[PDB]
Amino acid sequence: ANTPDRLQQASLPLLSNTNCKKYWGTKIKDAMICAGASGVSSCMGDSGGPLVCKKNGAWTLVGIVSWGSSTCSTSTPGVYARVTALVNWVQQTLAAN
Amino acid sequence: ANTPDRLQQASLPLLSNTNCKKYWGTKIKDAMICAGASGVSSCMGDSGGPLVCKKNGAWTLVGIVSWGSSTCSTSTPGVYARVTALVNWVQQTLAAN
Amino acid sequence: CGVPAIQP
Amino acid sequence: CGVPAIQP
Amino acid sequence: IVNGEEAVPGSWPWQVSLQDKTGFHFCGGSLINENWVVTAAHCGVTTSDVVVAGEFDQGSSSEKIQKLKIAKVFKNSKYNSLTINNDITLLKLSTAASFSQTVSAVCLPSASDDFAAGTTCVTTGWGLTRY
Amino acid sequence: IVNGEEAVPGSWPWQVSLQDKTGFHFCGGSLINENWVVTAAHCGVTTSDVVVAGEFDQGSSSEKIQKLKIAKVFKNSKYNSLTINNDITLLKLSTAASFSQTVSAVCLPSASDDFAAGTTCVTTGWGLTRY
Ligand SMILES: *[B]([O])([O])[C][C]C1=[C][C]=[C][C]=[C]1
Ligand SMILES: OB(O)CCc1ccccc1
Repeated sequence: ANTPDRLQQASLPLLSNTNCKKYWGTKIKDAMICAGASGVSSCMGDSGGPLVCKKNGAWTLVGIVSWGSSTCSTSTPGVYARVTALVNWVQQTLAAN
Repeated sequence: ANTPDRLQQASLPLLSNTNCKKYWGTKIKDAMICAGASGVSSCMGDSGGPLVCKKNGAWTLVGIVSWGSSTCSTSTPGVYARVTALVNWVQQTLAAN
Repeated sequence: CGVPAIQP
Repeated sequence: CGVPAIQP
Repeated sequence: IVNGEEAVPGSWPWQVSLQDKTGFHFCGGSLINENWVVTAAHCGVTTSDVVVAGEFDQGSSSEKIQKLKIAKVFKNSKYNSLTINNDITLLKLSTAASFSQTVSAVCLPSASDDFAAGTTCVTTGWGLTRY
Repeated sequence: IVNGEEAVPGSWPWQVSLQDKTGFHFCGGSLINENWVVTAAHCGVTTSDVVVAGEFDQGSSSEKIQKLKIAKVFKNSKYNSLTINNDITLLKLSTAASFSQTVSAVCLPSASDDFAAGTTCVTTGWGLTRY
């Protein structure tokens, strides 16, 4: 089988919604962020997992594995939920519960 | 979770490779057969299983679940390995081992 | 082949 | 936050 | 399957489920004989993997399932991992299955057969019911 | 992740694995507190899944980890199940997590934060290493 028993990692560049659109056109929305296309890709089972970037020496959540290439192609970018666009909602939920 | 414990089955029409090309263009090669786009879709986890059609009162293997819609969209056809195209390889293998 | 004991 | 004790 | 229906237990008897060693489901497969299964080449099957026949509910507290060991994997040498073309593998059962009301094989077509566009087929599996 | 590498165990201590009632990995998640985890909405998590934290190896006969029950699931009501837009869910634990050198939280950005195109980011998970 092709499943890892061991947690794996990978570095990848973020893309501009602009560039991502060259590949997915109109399926790319405001609450989405693209990364990859660089020779790695998230794949089946990585869903809901983190995309993190360092800011002020700390790992911060910028993305959540959402969808991508039906084949996990390493030349096609993965699509991530853009935490920036959805954070107000997390914080408010947290504040009320 | 979205994973069923019991076996699912869905009936769906086969498509002509040039109608399929409509939806996936150039990724549809020789050994591929499309089906669906009609309210069902195979989804992650379905891979490798069967696509069967009845012939002479008997079910026959026409497809092997291979890839489809990045979202399992019930309006996009799934892509199956076409058996037809690969059964001489299978028979020779069987004949030989 | 192809004829289940149990009918779909 | 986001400071593993075991550095990646 | 999205928007499928629950199947009558044991009515698609060649249907198998491949499990890795950690133990669970990564792909489907179809029994074509008592000694051979066909599945996709993209599944990356290896002899560590096990073939489970006779399954209805992957929850079944216990059933009359048969777990089979895989003696040799036969991956079509033309399989394209970029295009995904020639997606097939043959698995030769270390030990043969015992056919029964619930386990039995599907038929294979001939290279020359024609399944017309529009024909009503059936697909089965345990994959996601919702994205 | 395809074309990735193994991580050093412990090094991405907010990383969680959600298992269904049968018992295994359907999705990934991120601890943000000892009581909440963020995941995607499309994962369809329910009060029946389990959150596993402190896990590195999925084949251990037995390992030292923490299986957490979910008290309530919070889906973004703006979640579009045909569009996949607003793909996020909050999981409120019933038993808070026990932070330590291997379990701890990630930082959350602000709605006004800017991450420029070209920044080298990291993604982690237990997904397939090859389609
Ligand atoms: B999920 O686990 O169901 C798949 C999400 C994914 C994201 C990018 C590339 C492939 C798959
Ligand atoms: O490996 B999979 O993504 C299951 C096969 C498939 C996927 C998506 C769409 C159709 C079929």
